[PDB]
Amino acid sequence: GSHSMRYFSTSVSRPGRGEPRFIAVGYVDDTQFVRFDSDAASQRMEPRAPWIEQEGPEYWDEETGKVKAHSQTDRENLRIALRYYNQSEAGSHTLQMMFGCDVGSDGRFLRGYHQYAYDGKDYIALKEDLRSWTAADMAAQITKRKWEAAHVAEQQRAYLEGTCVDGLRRYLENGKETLQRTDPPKTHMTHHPISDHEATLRCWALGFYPAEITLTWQRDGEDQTQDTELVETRPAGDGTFQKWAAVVVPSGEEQRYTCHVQHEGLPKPLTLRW
Amino acid sequence: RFPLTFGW
Amino acid sequence: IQRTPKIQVYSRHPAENGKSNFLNCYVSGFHPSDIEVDLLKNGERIEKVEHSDLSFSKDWSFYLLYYTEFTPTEKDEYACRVNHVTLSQPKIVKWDRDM
Amino acid sequence: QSVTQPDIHITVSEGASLELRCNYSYGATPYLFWYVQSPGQGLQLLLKYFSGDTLVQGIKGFEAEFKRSQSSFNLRKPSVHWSDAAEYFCAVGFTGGGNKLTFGTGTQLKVELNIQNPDPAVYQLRDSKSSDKSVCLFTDFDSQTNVSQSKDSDVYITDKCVLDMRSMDFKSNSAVAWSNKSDFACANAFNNSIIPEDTFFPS
Amino acid sequence: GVSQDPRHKITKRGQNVTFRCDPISEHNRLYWYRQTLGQGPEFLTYFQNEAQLEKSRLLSDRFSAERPKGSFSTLEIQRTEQGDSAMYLCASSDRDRVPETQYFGPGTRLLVLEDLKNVFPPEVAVFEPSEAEISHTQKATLVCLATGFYPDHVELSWWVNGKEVHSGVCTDPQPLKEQPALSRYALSSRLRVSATFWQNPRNHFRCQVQFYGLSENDEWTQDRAKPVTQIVSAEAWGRA
Repeated sequence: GSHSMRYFSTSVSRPGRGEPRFIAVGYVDDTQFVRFDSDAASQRMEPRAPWIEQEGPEYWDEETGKVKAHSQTDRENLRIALRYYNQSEAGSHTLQMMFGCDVGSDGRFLRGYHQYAYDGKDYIALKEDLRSWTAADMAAQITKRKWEAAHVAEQQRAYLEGTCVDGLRRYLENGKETLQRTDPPKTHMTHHPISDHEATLRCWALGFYPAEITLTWQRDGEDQTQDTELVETRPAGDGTFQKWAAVVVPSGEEQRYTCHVQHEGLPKPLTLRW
Repeated sequence: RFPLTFGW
Repeated sequence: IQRTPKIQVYSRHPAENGKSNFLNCYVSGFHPSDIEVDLLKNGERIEKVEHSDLSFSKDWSFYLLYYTEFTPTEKDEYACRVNHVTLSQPKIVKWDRDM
Repeated sequence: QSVTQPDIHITVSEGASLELRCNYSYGATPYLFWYVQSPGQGLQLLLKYFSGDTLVQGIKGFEAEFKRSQSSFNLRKPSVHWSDAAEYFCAVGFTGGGNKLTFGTGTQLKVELNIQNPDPAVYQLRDSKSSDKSVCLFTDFDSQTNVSQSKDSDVYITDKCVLDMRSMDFKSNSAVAWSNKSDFACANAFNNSIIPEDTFFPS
Repeated sequence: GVSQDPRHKITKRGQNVTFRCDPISEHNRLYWYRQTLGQGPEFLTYFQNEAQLEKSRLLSDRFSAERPKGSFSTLEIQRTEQGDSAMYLCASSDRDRVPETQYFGPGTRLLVLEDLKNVFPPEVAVFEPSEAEISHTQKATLVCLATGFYPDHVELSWWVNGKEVHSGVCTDPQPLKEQPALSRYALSSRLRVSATFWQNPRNHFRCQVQFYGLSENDEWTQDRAKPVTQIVSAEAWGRA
């Protein structure tokens, strides 16, 4: 099916507390496999997935050098951003970065992403054409002009279409046992009263992969959002996700409420009735 | 693989 | 700018007393980064705690996952303690077994 | 993840066309360079290409063209000069494998002289006040003449090298030999090597 | 545009070496390379303005490279062995130019020996052209010669009236072995100018041969002159 790979980086400045804490992680569509924490003593890109350990010492020696450059490339980058926004050198700020590639069913390139961020706000983003940019503010238009003096687009464009995709199938085909397969959820319902004739009905669905799932509480063929609480998807830590949907009903009307689960791993959308 | 990085 | 973290407390597997399980405290949609999270047992801080790697969602708000090894009982109090610059006081979310 | 340089040794006549090939693995779109290394000093960059212009015109009359359909970035020069005799390297940087450069196997190129008015001769040069040896000079000889090296233990013979008088546009080959023996004269030094019958000798 | 120091160095096996590289200004990257005799350079490491980012694992830990202040680099290799004797290159780049062009320096050639039982300096002499050339060419071809030196680390240059000239100058691309069964070296050079340039006595001629040999820190144990860095010159005047 459709899968993707993402790379997330985070640099958090700290005045007087040493070099800024740099955290960089590598993400496949919904499974993390590599990480790099600056304050760790190893100072090398450490794996976090079993199937990625096949790559030889050249891979780690390459990925270590490329990201340690990014740490210093972003460390000195903040000292420029403080000048751009005329901030205090004793202030604390955060730098964020993300860019990856999505593919189709048979390995076809689908889309390309590249977006930076400064203190939770966008700074510069590569357009969908991958051959132009979009600066957010006037301070970003300075860097946007640079990165236009150099031909940064066709390097990142050739990367998002190339070594991002060309290296992606190597990751998937190494680990087709764990990534390409989908685990359907384990579904059940609970029952919890609060008064003599009013209770809380919560629909449970546990252990599914990936996280895209739809839950809807319907009453006699009519859906309901009023008096419904739906928490965001939460991870289990092993490679599965969880989500519950809540609805408060008065007593005597429970059998009419229906919980429905729609998920990719299920060939048929589930219909649950208490 | 982790791509390159350019300063501002 | 700032964001208010969303906190959830839950288990990897359904609750079965005596049988080992895992407890997760998920922080989502929050900004800035630097935040302290600890898991408490009946008011006692649990020392052996591991945390997930720092990533962020599409809206640049980070998300983390703190988990640890434990075994549930009938009376014991487990809760997640969170301190953030966006919080004037440390906020605690009680663990409900069938929440 | 490999760089292939098929032409490993080339010797052409001065003034002809020139092409050196450099093929990389059919993978991504990497950085491309062509470096020249003179025998003594370091590497001098000729040209580079990543912008998107398949044809690149570089220094020293060298021009290179990029063909992604063939994955080749071949060096070219319309007419090679006499000074281009050096080792030529094509260097690439594999974009995903870090900014480090991956160098080729190396091409050693030499140029023979397209001589116009051959006039072979042998001269015995003046011995200075600070030596005991008489030296000899084989000059103005045709390019394709190969000098058989000396077999007598006390005689040294050199390989040919070319001088260019830039002012008058005159090119001539040269070959020097010398010995310290008293019974040695320059007319009886190149008997080991093949000399043209019309080679002039001093009277 | 890179500047390296030194160019030629010679040591006994099992000791440490140290060279410097002063790359271009406003360039924040520095790649070290090792080139064997007549082959593609081998990658060593590269920096980004502060510290070492990648190092070849196929190189032992006794290879030490550091760029502390981000302007110049330092290189240190311990326990010298003949298997490491090669030319070592220093290059710089910008990381802001997308083609990421690397510009190399003049390099530094390393030669390791098991013992310094081979160091002999050259002797230089100049030879004047015979009239048979002038009687037939109206131009004079001079010769400079190197006799019995070791090793093949020389830089030959010519000087007419105190200024280096390159028109009509040819030199052997490689020095030879005077004892091809072992082995002091020898080199040849020639210089050709017109008869009026030659038959005028005022024109000055000097054969400059700067030899890269021993330094002042070296200790000389033989009962002879120390073969230190020397520029052995031999001159000649024009003749009537």
